Amino acid sequence: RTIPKKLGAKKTGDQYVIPGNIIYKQRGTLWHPGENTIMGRDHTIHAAVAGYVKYYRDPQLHPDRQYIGVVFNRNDKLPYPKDAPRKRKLGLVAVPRKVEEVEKPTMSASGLPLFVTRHETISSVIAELIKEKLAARAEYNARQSALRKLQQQKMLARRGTRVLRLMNNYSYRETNWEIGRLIGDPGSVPGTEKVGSRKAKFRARRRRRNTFLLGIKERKLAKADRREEYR
Amino acid sequence: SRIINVRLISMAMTGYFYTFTRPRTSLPMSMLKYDPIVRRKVLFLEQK
RNA sequence: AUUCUAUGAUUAGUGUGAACGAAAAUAGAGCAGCCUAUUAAAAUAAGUAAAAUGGCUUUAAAGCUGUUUGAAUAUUGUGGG
RNA sequence: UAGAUGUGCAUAGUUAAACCGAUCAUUAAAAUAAUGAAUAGUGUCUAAAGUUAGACCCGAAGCCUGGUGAUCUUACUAUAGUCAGGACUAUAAAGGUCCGAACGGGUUAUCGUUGCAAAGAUAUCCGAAGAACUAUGGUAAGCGAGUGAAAGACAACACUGACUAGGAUAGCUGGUUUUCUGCGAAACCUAUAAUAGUAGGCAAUUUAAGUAACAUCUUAGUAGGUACAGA
RNA sequence: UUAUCGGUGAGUAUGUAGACUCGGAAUGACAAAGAUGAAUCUUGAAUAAUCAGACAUAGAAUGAUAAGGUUGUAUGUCAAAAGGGAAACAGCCCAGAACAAGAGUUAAGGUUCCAAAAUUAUUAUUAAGUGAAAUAAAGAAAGUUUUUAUA
RNA sequence: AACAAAGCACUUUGCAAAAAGACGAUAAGUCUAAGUAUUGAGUGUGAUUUC
RNA sequence: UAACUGUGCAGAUACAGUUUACCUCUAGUUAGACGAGAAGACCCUAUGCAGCUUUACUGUUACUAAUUAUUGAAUACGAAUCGUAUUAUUAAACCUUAAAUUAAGGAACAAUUGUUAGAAGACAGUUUAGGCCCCAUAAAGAGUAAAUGGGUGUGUCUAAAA
RNA sequence: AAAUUAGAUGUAAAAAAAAAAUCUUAUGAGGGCGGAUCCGCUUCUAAUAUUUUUUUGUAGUUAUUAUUAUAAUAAUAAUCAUGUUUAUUACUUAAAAAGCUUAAUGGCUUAAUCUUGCCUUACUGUUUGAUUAACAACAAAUCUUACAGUCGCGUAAGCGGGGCAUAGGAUCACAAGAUACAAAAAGGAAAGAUCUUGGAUUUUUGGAAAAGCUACGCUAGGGAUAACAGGCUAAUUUGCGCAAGAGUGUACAAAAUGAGUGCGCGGUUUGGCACCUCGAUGUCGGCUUGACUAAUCCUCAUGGAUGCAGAAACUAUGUAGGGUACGACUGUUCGUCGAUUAAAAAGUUACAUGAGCUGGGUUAAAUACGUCGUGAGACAGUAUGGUU
Ligand SMILES: [K+]
Ligand SMILES: [K+]
Ligand SMILES: [K+]
Ligand SMILES: [K+]
Ligand SMILES: [K+]
Ligand SMILES: [K+]
Ligand SMILES: [K+]
Ligand SMILES: [K+]
Ligand SMILES: [K+]
Ligand SMILES: [Mg+2]
Ligand SMILES: [Mg+2]
Ligand SMILES: [Mg+2]
Ligand SMILES: [Mg+2]
Ligand SMILES: [Mg+2]
Ligand SMILES: [Mg+2]
Ligand SMILES: [Mg+2]
Ligand SMILES: [Mg+2]
Ligand SMILES: [Mg+2]
Ligand SMILES: [Mg+2]
Ligand SMILES: [Mg+2]
Ligand SMILES: [Mg+2]
Ligand SMILES: [Mg+2]
Ligand SMILES: [Mg+2]
Ligand SMILES: [Mg+2]
Ligand SMILES: [Mg+2]
Ligand SMILES: [Mg+2]
Ligand SMILES: [Mg+2]
Ligand SMILES: [Mg+2]
Ligand SMILES: [Mg+2]
Ligand SMILES: [Mg+2]
Ligand SMILES: [Mg+2]
Ligand SMILES: [Mg+2]
Ligand SMILES: [Mg+2]
Ligand SMILES: [Mg+2]
Ligand SMILES: [Mg+2]
Ligand SMILES: [Mg+2]
Ligand SMILES: [Mg+2]
Ligand SMILES: [Mg+2]
Ligand SMILES: [Mg+2]
Ligand SMILES: [Mg+2]
Ligand SMILES: [Mg+2]
Ligand SMILES: [Mg+2]
Ligand SMILES: [Mg+2]
Ligand SMILES: [Mg+2]
Ligand SMILES: [Mg+2]
Ligand SMILES: [Mg+2]
Ligand SMILES: [Mg+2]
Ligand SMILES: [Mg+2]
Ligand SMILES: [Mg+2]
Ligand SMILES: [Mg+2]
Ligand SMILES: [Mg+2]
Ligand SMILES: [Mg+2]
Ligand SMILES: [Mg+2]
Ligand SMILES: [Mg+2]
Ligand SMILES: [Mg+2]
Ligand SMILES: [Mg+2]
Repeated sequence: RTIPKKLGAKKTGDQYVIPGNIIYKQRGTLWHPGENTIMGRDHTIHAAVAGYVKYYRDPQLHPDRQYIGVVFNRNDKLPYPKDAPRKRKLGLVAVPRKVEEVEKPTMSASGLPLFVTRHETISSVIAELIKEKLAARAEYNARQSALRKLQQQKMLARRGTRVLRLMNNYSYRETNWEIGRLIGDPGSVPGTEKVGSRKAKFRARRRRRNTFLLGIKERKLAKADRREEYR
Repeated sequence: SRIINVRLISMAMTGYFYTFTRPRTSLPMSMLKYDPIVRRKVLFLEQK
């Protein structure tokens, strides 16, 4: 004696259903999900919208599948023609908007600061063109260093800031969520981002290769001056 | 005996942990998980 | 101060459970204070308080106890809770 | 005269809990972002009830504690008594010797079976100087077991552990007393050291608030593969 | 070299079916609207009994296609339901008893007598008391009737 | 036909303060025993004959 | 307070049908009244009991060993303090004989107390009552029983990279 | 026989236009009419589908042939190709099978399979609607939604709260982190409280630390049939019949005989069931006394029998009036034998009959032996004894 699984149809055709209601429990897709329907992990079909269950076949979608849908109007018939405009319901209620306004207080009912902030302290014409190329690169290299120095000042101030906030029991401590946002704003995990750029690496690889080859030129030329004196 | 239950301790020193199973004849576990105390994804490492 | 009755209380608490189960306080019955005790007693208490261990009681405290050990001397803050 | 006194419940909700409070709780900071919870009590009588007490009534075998009994019977103990006659044997008297009365047993059969008898009658049979039998006292018995030529034998109606007094339970069985009126089941599922029980459902009853209630049919629609038929 | 053995290919060939179903009912199930109906339903408050069921009919499992056997399903009765019929009868066929009256009207079932009501009409068979309210079989044979052929 | 039994066998008991054994909510102590290894207790066997 | 056949909680004096029989006693007899009595006899049940057994569960003891205390000396040795070994002791621990002593012997053992460990059914109490998954049975929704039929079923595997 | 590799369907790719009809749809004409969008009626246009419908066109290019004056015309064949022919792109290619953690079932081929890149959402809190109100209760479970937080992948849309689906148990105690709730005079603490998590043949898996005997058994009950008989059934039988006829009978089926079978009756043996508690485990024996049945051992009548000459005997049809004795050995009936006899046949009746007898039996406690068990004990054992 096992516990019965009770598989099969839980809603017959034209039966009213609201979102989440199970329509068909199955082992595998005996009936595929169709219009306004969801399939769960175990292939159970649920209504996604309020409406009436409809069992149909869509030869345009799949030649040999049978689907279950949900129509907002009991008199509608599926499958809807592919060229007809989608039938959808708003599903929203109108309410007056909020009158929220920035009214952050400074002191609690006991006269104590809500937050106390502490900061820390610690080749004729080509040469002309190449010069324009070098200047542009040198200009950006100066700008990059003129702005990377700026980022190192905002990070230092942020990571060094300490906003102590009033908590229960008249205690003053830093909240854990603010401690998390010290390293950086949410949205990405600091450290996973690649600090370097692939294009910059290629540029460095060439420069190192040039000095190496050019290094042999100077050493080879230097050796020639020593040989001239010998001869 | 073949499988052990390890504890992945947060590296934010917040005291939150995740428990996953792994075979003994394998390497220690190490994952990037969400620490609900600081509400940020940090590095979790096996306890021992 | 003690004793008797009810409430406090199928409570605090204990116990795997089943069950077991206070005290403060309140009300009533009685009421009484003393050591020169209204019938003749203390020169204010040392193998004692307490500790370890084996049990009892119990909530782990307090209380009772066999074995082995073992203190201090008054609010000018000594000793018990 | 005046003032105080004597349990309790309700008046505010919320959370594990406090803070907090028409707001509170989870959201590791908070914030209508989400979710839950908000408004007549109290006393009395009549009746039906849950709980704890004997608990609707009657009924065990047993277990523990305190007492009683060895005038029955078993063994031992002290003091006493009894055993016609004959035969054999080494003795006058030396033998668990022989036949057989008293006495002590109880072998076989019959009767009896609300008997004369809660162990008898008749006949038959066994021992009958010995490990014999009998009398009057004494000692030893009931958590442990007294006594036992040993049979779970006997210890005064009872003994695989007596009698008496005190303290029980029984999911098991039986019984539960006047009339009239209205409604009216189930013998199924789940759990259970459970199946003779019980609990939660389904669900019978009472009487209030609701009903786009429930039942049946018609019309259109939907799920699902049996009978049949087929290879 | 075989209308021998096995195997393979073809067949719109024949059969077989709890785990074959291309085809495919009725029944039953779900829900919508309308109508009808004897409140039969839901909720609130209060609060039960019951937890070996039995037989009948259909269709199965099991047994041996045995059991007044055992075990599911569908429907009913009994259980807790008297009355009429089944000779007597828990379970079958009818029908649900508040009390009387009536050659009243009917169900199931019956109508010669016991015993209320037909010895009522029509057409055939049976001659064995077969039979007449619980079918013993295969089979045999100048029993007899009818039909179809036939001399 | 069972128990006992005489006979036989084995184990244990040295008695110097308690011989062993039995008994004593548990001891002093009692039986053993006014006994002493040929004594006492326990165990099995069951005269003798053959073993 | 009849016989037969039938029926029926399944063996009829009492029901159905038929049959038979004047009323009422006496003495005999025991076929039936599932005759009376004995809860006498058998099986099953109870999370009822009793006794017994054991390599059942949990315990207490017989018994063995160690140890603080009663309990001190002398010497030797090992680590003034501890521990070990031996010797002696009216030279008043304690023990035995002995009204019970400057007597005799034993002797720091024994014995007793507390604690600890081991240990006999010798004794006591109590117990002894298999989940999950798939298919068919299953009767065209779901459900559906049987020490029913099938399954070499399952009591898991898996961090993803070298 | 069994090793690797290569294979194993077909089609299409210049291009159509146009007429009406049948529905169906439309957030089209804000159509019209009733009650811009709702609802019931509705004409028109548009789109999809369908017709076999109504047709028209089916070229151009390369080449061939024919006529015409290298060109023109007609027919025929080829024609996806401005593209590294290994072409490419789209559709098509039964079922089963392989693969998807593991059996089976279903599903997936348009991905749930496979390969590759980057990842670790196998996330935290709360929460929605369902499983015709999960398991016909509760709980542990299964699927699903939303909001906040912040991460991955992706051009984007978006997807992600592990796995294609269906096979891994709580509390208590204990342990490791967080929470900052309470802290028994007070300040701390201990021991508690909330959240997360771990170790379980908690495998009797809604969750006890657990062996037997009693024939000396006790009490309370049920008689779920247990020792009997009755009741239902008839597998089996040491109970029978009928039908058919392989075969035997020197010949010749049916004088006799009758394989393996079929259709049956009947309730004696061994069974099944369990309505039912009662005189039992050899369920039965002997004695006394019967009553009934007929499937006949004796006695009486009789058919068949190349296999009835006579006699005897065989087979069958009528017939149950009266008989079917006596003893030995076997616990018993089972049986076996002895000698007579016309013959020494069977069955039913609660073993027919123990409020008629017996105790051969139906049950004990004693004792010995045998077998089994560590033991208490057990045995359909054996022997003696045992209030009817
Ligand atoms: K409490
Ligand atoms: K204390
Ligand atoms: K004599
Ligand atoms: K007795
Ligand atoms: K009624
Ligand atoms: K009689
Ligand atoms: K008589
Ligand atoms: K014993
Ligand atoms: K069905
Ligand atoms: Mg009080
Ligand atoms: Mg004082
Ligand atoms: Mg003290
Ligand atoms: Mg203290
Ligand atoms: Mg004190
Ligand atoms: Mg409050
Ligand atoms: Mg006497
Ligand atoms: Mg003599
Ligand atoms: Mg003699
Ligand atoms: Mg005697
Ligand atoms: Mg008599
Ligand atoms: Mg019913
Ligand atoms: Mg019960
Ligand atoms: Mg089909
Ligand atoms: Mg039945
Ligand atoms: Mg009843
Ligand atoms: Mg009736
Ligand atoms: Mg009639
Ligand atoms: Mg009339
Ligand atoms: Mg008449
Ligand atoms: Mg007749
Ligand atoms: Mg001898
Ligand atoms: Mg002694
Ligand atoms: Mg002997
Ligand atoms: Mg002998
Ligand atoms: Mg009868
Ligand atoms: Mg009558
Ligand atoms: Mg017991
Ligand atoms: Mg000396
Ligand atoms: Mg015991
Ligand atoms: Mg079904
Ligand atoms: Mg439910
Ligand atoms: Mg404190
Ligand atoms: Mg304190
Ligand atoms: Mg269970
Ligand atoms: Mg369950
Ligand atoms: Mg029954
Ligand atoms: Mg022949
Ligand atoms: Mg004859
Ligand atoms: Mg003749
Ligand atoms: Mg003749
Ligand atoms: Mg005559
Ligand atoms: Mg007889
Ligand atoms: Mg009789
Ligand atoms: Mg015996
Ligand atoms: Mg023996
Ligand atoms: Mg005798």
